[PDB]
Amino acid sequence: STGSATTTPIDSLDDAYITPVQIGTPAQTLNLDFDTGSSDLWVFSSETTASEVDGQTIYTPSKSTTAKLLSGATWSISYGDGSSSSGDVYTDTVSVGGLTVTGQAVESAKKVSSSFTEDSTIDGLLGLAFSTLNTVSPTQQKTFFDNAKASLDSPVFTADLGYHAPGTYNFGFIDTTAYTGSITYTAVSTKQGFWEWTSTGYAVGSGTFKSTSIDGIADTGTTLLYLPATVVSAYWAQVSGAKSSSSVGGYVFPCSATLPSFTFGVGSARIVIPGDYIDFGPISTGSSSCFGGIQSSAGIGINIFGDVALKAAFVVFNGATTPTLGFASK
Repeated sequence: STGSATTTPIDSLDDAYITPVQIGTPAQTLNLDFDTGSSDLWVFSSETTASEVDGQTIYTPSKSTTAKLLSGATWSISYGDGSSSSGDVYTDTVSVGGLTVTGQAVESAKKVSSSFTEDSTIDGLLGLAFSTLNTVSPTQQKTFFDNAKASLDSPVFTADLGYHAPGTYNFGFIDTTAYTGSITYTAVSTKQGFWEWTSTGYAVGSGTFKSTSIDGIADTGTTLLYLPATVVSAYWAQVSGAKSSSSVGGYVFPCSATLPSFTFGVGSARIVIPGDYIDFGPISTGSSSCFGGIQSSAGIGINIFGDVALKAAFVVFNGATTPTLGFASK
């Protein structure tokens, strides 16, 4: 089997991407944030505290003839941005782009933190990291990809995120028309539960490539590119007037600037992030200070190849017995 679904930016900045997902019988379609940095499929629901729902579409398990309470199971997750959610668990039929999994754990939110409430466009998350990170207790549950894998034509999914435009998540096949050149594959460590890999270096604009190992994670659920402070300083030093602002929470730059590109290495291959992809717009409405799309990872503990980086590539998440990542230009 295969599946193919379009993923759409939630706003004009590509702050996140939403993909329609069918849950239950008859189908209830929710727009989920596909997150290769976590491993829970959770949704706003008829159980979510009413004051914490503000415009999201909810899953109502009592209206699904295939929903079953997973008795005794609870979940609770906290994300790197400080947001969180928790609740109980149903199993139900879940379909993405024509690919159907029966008995998928659908984690129903009883509580969500304010940033989820405040984002009316995201109805939940669909985790695509390794199932060892799934938070369901006392019986850990499998991701949608893990459940689908054996049925797929090939044990892979691909992320093809658009810049200020829709893109595609495919399951079970590699669309050879969706990228240019060849796909360069690179080793993955699953030891932390992430799609963790080592970039071979970087360049800023037209500058020379610096060969240096940068361990980080391919994370579709993180908006920006978070790299070591040395690398980030070297980038922003090429932008007149750019500075790190403690009050704003990262590097800012004059909105009048033209940003240089940023290149990252994948083995001997190179992925070029155009400068425009690094512009996240005014820090507040009407400001002439703009927020940068490359930020320091120093306070995180891990480097994160988020959407800013991934949207410059066609990315293969290869879930074979030894997982690997593939990157192609497009």
